[PDB]
Amino acid sequence: DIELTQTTSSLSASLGDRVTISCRASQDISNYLNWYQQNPDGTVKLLIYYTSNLHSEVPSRFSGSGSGTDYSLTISNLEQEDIATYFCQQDFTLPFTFGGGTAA
Amino acid sequence: QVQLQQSGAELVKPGASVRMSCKASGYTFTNYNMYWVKQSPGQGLEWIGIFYPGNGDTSYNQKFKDKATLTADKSSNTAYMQLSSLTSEDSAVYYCARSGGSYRYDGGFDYWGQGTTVTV
Amino acid sequence: QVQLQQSGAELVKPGASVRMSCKASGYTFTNYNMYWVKQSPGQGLEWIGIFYPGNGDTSYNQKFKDKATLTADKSSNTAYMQLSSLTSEDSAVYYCARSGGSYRYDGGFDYWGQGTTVTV
Amino acid sequence: QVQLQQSGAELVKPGASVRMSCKASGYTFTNYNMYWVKQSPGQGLEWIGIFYPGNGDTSYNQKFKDKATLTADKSSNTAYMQLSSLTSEDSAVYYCARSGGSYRYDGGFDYWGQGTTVTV
Amino acid sequence: RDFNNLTKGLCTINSWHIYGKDNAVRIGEDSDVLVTREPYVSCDPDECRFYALSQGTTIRGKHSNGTIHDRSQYRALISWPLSSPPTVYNSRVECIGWSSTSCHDGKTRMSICISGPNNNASAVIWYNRRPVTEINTWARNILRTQESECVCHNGVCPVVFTDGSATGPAETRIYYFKEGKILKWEPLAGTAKHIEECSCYGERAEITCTCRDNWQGSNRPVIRIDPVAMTHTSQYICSPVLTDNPRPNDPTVGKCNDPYPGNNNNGVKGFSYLDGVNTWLGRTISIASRSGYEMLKVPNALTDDKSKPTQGQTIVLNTDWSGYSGSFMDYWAEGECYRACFYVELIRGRPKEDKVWWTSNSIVSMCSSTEFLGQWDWPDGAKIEYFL
Amino acid sequence: RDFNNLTKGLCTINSWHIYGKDNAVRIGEDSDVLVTREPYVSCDPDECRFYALSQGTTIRGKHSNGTIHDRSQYRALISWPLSSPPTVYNSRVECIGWSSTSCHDGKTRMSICISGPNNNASAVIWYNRRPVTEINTWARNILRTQESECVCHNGVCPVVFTDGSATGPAETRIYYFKEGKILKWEPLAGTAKHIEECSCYGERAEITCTCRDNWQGSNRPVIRIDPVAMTHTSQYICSPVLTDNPRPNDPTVGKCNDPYPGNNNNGVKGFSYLDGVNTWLGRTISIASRSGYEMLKVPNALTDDKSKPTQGQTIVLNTDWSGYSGSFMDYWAEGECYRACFYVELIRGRPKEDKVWWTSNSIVSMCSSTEFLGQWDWPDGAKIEYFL
Amino acid sequence: RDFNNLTKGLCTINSWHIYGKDNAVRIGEDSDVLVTREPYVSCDPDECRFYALSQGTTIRGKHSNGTIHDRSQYRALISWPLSSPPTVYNSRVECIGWSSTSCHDGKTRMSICISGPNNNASAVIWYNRRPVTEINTWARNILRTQESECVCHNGVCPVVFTDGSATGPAETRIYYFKEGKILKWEPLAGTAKHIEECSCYGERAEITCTCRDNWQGSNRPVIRIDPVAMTHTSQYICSPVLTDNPRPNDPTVGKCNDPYPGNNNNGVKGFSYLDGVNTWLGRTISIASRSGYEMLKVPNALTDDKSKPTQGQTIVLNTDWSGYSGSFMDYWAEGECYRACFYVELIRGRPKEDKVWWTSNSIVSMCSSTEFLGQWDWPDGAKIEYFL
Ligand SMILES: *[C@@H]1O[C@H](CO)[C@@H](O[C@@H]2O[C@H](CO)[C@@H](O[C@@H]3O[C@H](CO)[C@@H](O)[C@H](O[C@H]4O[C@H](CO)[C@@H](O)[C@H](O)[C@@H]4O[C@H]4O[C@H](CO)[C@@H](O)[C@H](O)[C@@H]4O[C@H]4O[C@H](CO)[C@@H](O)[C@H](O)[C@@H]4O)[C@@H]3O)[C@H](O)[C@H]2NC(C)=O)[C@H](O)[C@H]1NC(C)=O
Ligand SMILES: *[C@@H]1O[C@H](CO)[C@@H](O[C@@H]2O[C@H](CO)[C@@H](O[C@@H]3O[C@H](CO)[C@@H](O)[C@H](O[C@H]4O[C@H](CO)[C@@H](O)[C@H](O)[C@@H]4O[C@H]4O[C@H](CO)[C@@H](O)[C@H](O)[C@@H]4O[C@H]4O[C@H](CO)[C@@H](O)[C@H](O)[C@@H]4O)[C@@H]3O)[C@H](O)[C@H]2NC(C)=O)[C@H](O)[C@H]1NC(C)=O
Ligand SMILES: *[C@@H]1O[C@H](CO)[C@@H](O[C@@H]2O[C@H](CO)[C@@H](O[C@@H]3O[C@H](CO)[C@@H](O)[C@H](O[C@H]4O[C@H](CO)[C@@H](O)[C@H](O)[C@@H]4O[C@H]4O[C@H](CO)[C@@H](O)[C@H](O)[C@@H]4O[C@H]4O[C@H](CO)[C@@H](O)[C@H](O)[C@@H]4O)[C@@H]3O)[C@H](O)[C@H]2NC(C)=O)[C@H](O)[C@H]1NC(C)=O
Ligand SMILES: *[C@@H]1O[C@H](CO)[C@@H](O)[C@H](O)[C@H]1NC(C)=O
Ligand SMILES: *[C@@H]1O[C@H](CO)[C@@H](O)[C@H](O)[C@H]1NC(C)=O
Ligand SMILES: *[C@@H]1O[C@H](CO)[C@@H](O)[C@H](O)[C@H]1NC(C)=O
Ligand SMILES: *[C@H]1O[C@H](CO)[C@@H](O)[C@H](O)[C@H]1NC(C)=O
Ligand SMILES: *[C@H]1O[C@H](CO)[C@@H](O)[C@H](O)[C@H]1NC(C)=O
Ligand SMILES: *[C@H]1O[C@H](CO)[C@@H](O)[C@H](O)[C@H]1NC(C)=O
Ligand SMILES: [Ca+2]
Ligand SMILES: [Ca+2]
Ligand SMILES: [Ca+2]
Repeated sequence: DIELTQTTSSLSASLGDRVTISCRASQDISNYLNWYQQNPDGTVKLLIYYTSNLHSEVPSRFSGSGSGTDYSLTISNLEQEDIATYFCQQDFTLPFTFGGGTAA
Repeated sequence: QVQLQQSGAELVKPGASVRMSCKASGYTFTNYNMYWVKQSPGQGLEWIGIFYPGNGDTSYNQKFKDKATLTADKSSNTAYMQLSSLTSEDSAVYYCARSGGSYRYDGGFDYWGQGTTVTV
Repeated sequence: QVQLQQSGAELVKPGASVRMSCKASGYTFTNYNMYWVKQSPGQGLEWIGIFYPGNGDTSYNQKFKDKATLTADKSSNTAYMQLSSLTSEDSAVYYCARSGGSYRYDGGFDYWGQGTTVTV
Repeated sequence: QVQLQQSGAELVKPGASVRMSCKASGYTFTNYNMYWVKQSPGQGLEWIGIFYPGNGDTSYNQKFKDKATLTADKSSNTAYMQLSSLTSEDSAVYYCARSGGSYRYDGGFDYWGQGTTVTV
Repeated sequence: RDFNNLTKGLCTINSWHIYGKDNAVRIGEDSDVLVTREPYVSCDPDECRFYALSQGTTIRGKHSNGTIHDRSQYRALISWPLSSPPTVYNSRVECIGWSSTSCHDGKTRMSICISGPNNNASAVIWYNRRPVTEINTWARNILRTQESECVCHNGVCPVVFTDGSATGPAETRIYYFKEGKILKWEPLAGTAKHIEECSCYGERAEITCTCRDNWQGSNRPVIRIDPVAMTHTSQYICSPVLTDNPRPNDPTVGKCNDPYPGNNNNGVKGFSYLDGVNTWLGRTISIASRSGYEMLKVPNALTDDKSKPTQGQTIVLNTDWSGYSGSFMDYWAEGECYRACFYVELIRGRPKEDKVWWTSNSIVSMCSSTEFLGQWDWPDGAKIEYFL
Repeated sequence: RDFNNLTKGLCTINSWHIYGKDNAVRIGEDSDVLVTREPYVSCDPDECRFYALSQGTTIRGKHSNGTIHDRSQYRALISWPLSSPPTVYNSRVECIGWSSTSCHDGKTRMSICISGPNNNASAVIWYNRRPVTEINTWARNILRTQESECVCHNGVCPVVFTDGSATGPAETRIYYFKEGKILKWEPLAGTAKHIEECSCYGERAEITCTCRDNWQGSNRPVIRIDPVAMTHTSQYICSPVLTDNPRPNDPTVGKCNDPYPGNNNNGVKGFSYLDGVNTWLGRTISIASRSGYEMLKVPNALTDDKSKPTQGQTIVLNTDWSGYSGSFMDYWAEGECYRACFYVELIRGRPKEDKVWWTSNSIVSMCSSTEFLGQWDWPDGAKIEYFL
Repeated sequence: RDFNNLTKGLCTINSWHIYGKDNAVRIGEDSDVLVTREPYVSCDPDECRFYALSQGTTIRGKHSNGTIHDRSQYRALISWPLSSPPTVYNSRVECIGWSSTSCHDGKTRMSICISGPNNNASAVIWYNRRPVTEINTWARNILRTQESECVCHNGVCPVVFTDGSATGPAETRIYYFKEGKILKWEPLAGTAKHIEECSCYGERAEITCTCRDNWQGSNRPVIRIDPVAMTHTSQYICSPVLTDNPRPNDPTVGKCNDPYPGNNNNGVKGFSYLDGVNTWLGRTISIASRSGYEMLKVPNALTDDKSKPTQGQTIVLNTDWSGYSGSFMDYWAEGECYRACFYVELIRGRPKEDKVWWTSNSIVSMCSSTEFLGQWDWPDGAKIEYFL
């Protein structure tokens, strides 16, 4: 019911850049937002869980912030490994809903 | 480490019923919510449901209620998924994830499987 | 519309036992009293008994008590009749009728069957 | 008089399980504590346990708890002993004795058997 | 005796000790126990007992199949000795119905049983084991009552009924009875949009009810009834620590006068003791189904939209099925303050355990200690495989 | 206490609410319930209970086979807590017999049990759980009594017995007892040709009995006994709305002092509250067998030979087996008028359900509301296939 | 009534007559008896009853498997009519736990139930069927109490608890309660190194307790509590006639203030009446397991380190399983001295009879005669093969 609108379908940036992907939910999801990185070879990894919390082994150059309904994924220093699609997802209430994702 | 060994691809006609596997390892299978997602080219990542090994509790995204049926084998530490009355619209890469907060419903899906493509 | 498909004629010797059918259609078999009449050339129309699908209730004209035995198949929507220890005196055209007042005992026999001649 | 007919010698490999016999005679098998000793060249006479025919009560020297298992056949008036997962260290002459004080735990072992050598 | 007056306040709630446990389903494997649900605990001046809706069947009886069905002509409000199972041989049938409530008023006891078609329900009120007053359905849609005991002050026992959509706006009414007769009734007021299954307790001349807003609210509505002036009002528990089930994950600031958004048209009956710093909320561990059961102390939980647990106590583990929970106190016990208590319905069978056709429950009831006692989990304890 | 006096009149009868239901046959599938029949409801100053003739057997017991038989040395009048099943463990045997009646008189309770060969029957009268008086068969042919409770005014409990042909003219006698002893007895008088199984109630110093004319009448005979002068009289209910079973289809004008022609030598025990416009008759829905059960309000039904229903209430649907029905009131309840009540015997097994060798029953008892309450059907609720 | 005072002394003990026997396991083969253990006998001013820890299961029920386990959330202290089996239908649950004690104080009754994790146990005290006081574990290791009744003088009921290693030095405390509230508590004193499972009786204003030194002593420790000054002390029974089980063979001179060496970290609950020449000790016939049961009269057994039997009486033969044994007296019976009494727990099933998965018991309770009565053995009487 809570739609996650992952703005900006695709992204373009040079290596070394700071990038910010936005995920605005339909309802105040209360910081219960997540970020997943799906590598070109299908593999998905949990980047940031609960708005700003970093997951195990996650590259420190991955910042996570936001509040209410608007959240943001920020990759400080872009690297080739960072060329993937990014999905946001909320766990404020069942059913878990994912965002459209964004390929950068 | 934790690992999620899913099954191999499936090719099949309508009306049928494929049944996936997700083999746990690197953790106590019994202490975590096993979720099941459906990444569909066109419908993105959709959540189907949860199955909890500890007590067999389950819940399905209402949407996939009649199609999916979650079960598990505590013996082999493996979660299963079974889609019924297949159609081309159920063709996609089915993933299995683990709960960030074990038995709780939060903390993101900390570990996923490599998917299991069904083709109708 | 309502219809009562009875069985075909029967030819047989004494002491035997024929068993008729009356297939319901065009109404809820369960909501009506199925009566069974015996039109005998010489004894006119005599009433044998009632069988009610809803709860299997039955009653027989005392006269035909020992001869007739009413039963039914709610599944196939069919009432049956079984006469025992046949004799030439039980030769006649057996009809099946429906109640005018459904479960009640009034309203006449609104629908009948074409009969089922037994010959001994 | 009283007599204790034990079984014959046993030769066997490790991991196995031999099962001795001690046949009572000259007294009421049911009224006495049947003890079982292990005279080992090097460990002297060690007591394994007691089995009482009257009610099947048993007790084992803690040491032999997992190795020995006492049972009996009141029918044939015979006590049995069964050592499990044999080893060379269980090679010895196994004796069976009767209680000096019948059902009580005192009075010495008034009657013994000629032993039953196990060789691993 | 003489009409009882809620004259004392609540005791300091420091922990909870066991009070009673029927172990009904385990003993039900080999005994003539009755299929029941919607239980509750309730006292007399001389004894507290167990209350629940029987199904006109034993667990191990062929009619236990289907017992997942809430209403039938086969249910009866029945009571039995505390901590014993609802046996066929030892239960007192209070009245006939599929919804009920009951309370002793100091002199005698009032029991209410609703029963009938969904669109023609009736509320027959008994007083001192005799039927006294009848209340027909007002909104012609499942007239239901508390599924818990009521509370009386000076012969006045207010009871809260609801009639109408569970899924939406219904007609909720506080009735005020005395010796079996209505004194007055009034429309649910305050800021509670929907109200069902009220858990009520009394303290210092005033009854409070943590109910279940089934429609939209995932924080519970609260009705404070003044038994003497005969007026009530309603609001929601301000705490961000949500207690309905299903419910959203705990947010950081709650909502005090509006349903807490997240999950709709569903919930479960729960209670709570709102006593300022002396406040404890009860909830299922999971946000998804009726499993687990905890008691959290969330000071000023009612008024404080930012109140969080300060202490806790686990009742049923997340791995074990729990369910409806309520409040009751022995208003006739020796002491300087009322010792709050509660029970937890522990359901077995359908729908979580479909390898059996019955649904039934066990009861585990706890009471407050001023001492900080050590915790333990109290599960139903039945191996469902023994029933196949 | 003190001898009770029927001092109040009947309450306005607007609808009927449930009072009690034992659900005995369902619970009987997996519990030690007793085979019974000819039940009835009856109160004490302190409690109302269930009454019926047990068969010295459990339903699920091998002796339940044959229980379609009315009389044996194995029957006992037994009573049990209201709405509980007649369990082996909880029934009080009142006396021994195959026909009975019982009533509390305000101080204690009188129970009568008849038993013995058909042509040598005896009526032993108990008073305060002690046998007091004996009445031997007068016409040497099945001495039977009410199969319902009696009614006492100032210690006087009139009871109506019958001895002789069911199929024809018998010797019916009204006995007038006091503390277990006969005060007088007198031959059935009035215009009732045959009388059996009297359903009696009291109101304003006078007892009325709707009985069962088994011989020819398909409208019931009525005996109004004056407990103080000790005289009675008899007549038939004038209404064209026939109530026996089997019975002819409803005619347009009834007969007041003669049996209503149509069906002979058969019927069933039923009751009725004849209170002018406050009149309700009870009957089986079918004219053919004992199935279904309705309560129709036929104003001046007794006196008016053209009275028809004005209102109704369905008790048991036509699809469900019903049976013997009677009256009783809690003559000791708080109030300004007597709240009429009744029960309905719901028989299962032989003869309608021959896939089982037992015949037994369940009870469902209803009581008047002044409110117009919504109806529901109350069936026995047992799946006879569970017993095969 | 009025607080009871132990004002009389012990009667001359010449023999023992039977008092009560439940025969629970035999009747348990075909009836809904409950799995129990740690029983005991205890009186009210109006009746004595049976007490034991139930297991939330019937013997013949699938949950009886595992019942060799001492503690679970499934145990309850339950009581039932004297000499009847602990049936599901007739037992009163006193409280919830896996360790308990209880005693009437002349006015009402105090029951204590301990329950919970081994390292977070609680002692909830009930008084007149209401929970009153809570005592949390002090040494965080299996808080256990008497497994026998207590004894009260003038409203004062001293109770002895233990918390800590069974295998070694624990924290034993004598609590002194009054109307459910602690008056004071004090550390076990005297020369008893370990104390568990106290069998206590009162006579002439003083309570004595033969307990079980589990650690090293094969002669029992003894605590004499003075209910009025509220002080106690402890010592061992001097007799060479050892009474624990397991125990060494009888030596020729005992030890009065030190555990009697021979067998360690094991024993069983037993009692004794130390009354000078009026002294009788109870023991299992075997030194090896809990089988058999005798009562030996060993004059000045307590003080005399060379006291030997002078007379005896066999209770259970060596061939039959016995077990925990305790004391109790009907302190409200008509007479000039207290008639000492006892019971013997007779266990069946695991561990001696492993052909069944349950462990349970039967009770046989005896009382003193001044007459020299003829003896008989009282076994449980169940053929364990009937249960396979
Ligand atoms: C002997 O007994 C004593 C006495 O019982 C034991 O000590 C007690 O130990 C208890 C547990 O260790 C302790 O309770 C806890 O107290 C803290 C506050 O001090 C409280 O926060 C704890 O509660 C949170 O954590 C538990 C799990 O431990 C949760 O189940 C609980 O609901 C609370 O968490 C959820 O809600 C919070 C509030 O909104 C959230 O912020 C939090 O993250 C969490 O959220 C998730 O879970 C929810 C469902 O579980 C879900 O709805 C939500 O959306 C999230 O998914 C807990 O109550 C007692 O303080 C302590 N008692 C005393 C007197 O000291 C002692 O251990 C025993 N001794 C031994 C030796 O074993
Ligand atoms: C919520 O609850 C309320 C309160 O209960 C419900 O309202 C009630 O609705 C009842 C049924 O709709 C209604 O009862 C009826 O009242 C009328 C008079 O106003 C009465 O005539 C009706 O009785 C006749 O019809 C029924 C079937 O409906 C028969 O079973 C009954 O015996 C009566 O019929 C027979 O006898 C007559 C008299 O001699 C004959 O003339 C008639 O034709 C019929 O004869 C045949 O049947 C007999 C056997 O069935 C047989 O012996 C005879 O020979 C013929 O074969 C019925 O009593 C209540 O008036 C009404 N109550 C109130 C307070 O308004 C409401 O519906 C519920 N609400 C919802 C929303 O469902
Ligand atoms: C009708 O009824 C009457 C009344 O009941 C019957 O008369 C009674 O008969 C009883 C038995 O014949 C008798 O009891 C005995 O009394 C003597 C003392 O006078 C007492 O010593 C006896 O007790 C010893 O012997 C029994 C076996 O008989 C033992 O079980 C018991 O424990 C005592 O023995 C053990 O302890 C002693 C003390 O330390 C040791 O020195 C002794 O050797 C023995 O030791 C071993 O056994 C222990 C375990 O069993 C073990 O721990 C230890 O290490 C050793 O292994 C016995 O109590 C009553 O005196 C008598 N009553 C009366 C009023 O006269 C009468 O027979 C019945 N009538 C008929 C006609 O049958
Ligand atoms: C319960 O009843 C349903 C039909 O109402 C049937 O499908 C199911 O098998 C029944 N359960 C058993 C054990 O017979
Ligand atoms: C009942 O008894 C009759 C004979 O009295 C026998 O024919 C019938 O089979 C019996 N019923 C059963 C279940 O045995
Ligand atoms: C008792 O349970 C154990 C497992 O807890 C199992 O091995 C044993 O066979 C059970 N007993 C029976 C009769 O099933
Ligand atoms: C308390 O409530 C009112 C206050 O005046 C009084 O009349 C009633 O009897 C009181 N009852 C008790 C038991 O205190
Ligand atoms: C009513 O009946 C008579 C009338 O005088 C009287 O003697 C009797 O005691 C009365 N009893 C009661 C309870 O009114
Ligand atoms: C005995 O104990 C004290 C002694 O003065 C006394 O107050 C108490 O009431 C007495 N009770 C009885 C029943 O003797
Ligand atoms: Ca909700
Ligand atoms: Ca007739
Ligand atoms: Ca010891």
